[PDB]
Amino acid sequence: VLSEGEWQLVLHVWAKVEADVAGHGQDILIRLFKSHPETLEKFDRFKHLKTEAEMKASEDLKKAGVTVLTALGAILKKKGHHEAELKPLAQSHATKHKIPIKYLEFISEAIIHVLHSRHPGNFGADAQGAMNKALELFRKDIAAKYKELGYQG
Ligand code: HEM
Repeated sequence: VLSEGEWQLVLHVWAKVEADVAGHGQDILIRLFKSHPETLEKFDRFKHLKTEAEMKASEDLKKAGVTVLTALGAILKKKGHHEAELKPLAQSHATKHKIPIKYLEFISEAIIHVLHSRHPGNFGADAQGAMNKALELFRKDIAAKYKELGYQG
């Protein structure tokens, strides 16, 4: 369980993501795909992209990033009270997309990596720790819902 002070560190760096969610989503998805190329395979619409330049130029990739980060932002703003938001997400990701927990770990790593690069002003050590706690809570609660849904994840 996060403290309120921990949540405020998370929310202060999220406010900067929100200056330009599309740009942040491009950087985060591209880092994911570069670090763990197998994750790209899950995205049928743009799994054929070969290079970072292609990825940067992809409107479909850009929209996915916006979708992902906006949904994450809504979860973070709940400050752990995210049961409603996680239901549909867990169901789709378990049953339609088939996203394992290890791939959620990989995107969490990409989010931290990009925030650390972009936002040294709001992503020092305490803030990074708070964001890791928030992302760990997200993954723990999604993993519990995957189990309810029948998915080993
Ligand atoms: C912070 C973690 C994540 C969040 C908040 C997030 C959220 C979303 C949302 C809101 C959608 C659209 C609605 C839906 O289908 O449920 C979506 C679709 C999708 N997600 Fe995620 N997701 C996350 C991580 C991932 C990861 C790591 C992958 C793959 C490695 C992934 C693969 C996809 C795919 C393939 C789609 C469908 C794209 C399409 O048809 O346009 N998700 N996700």
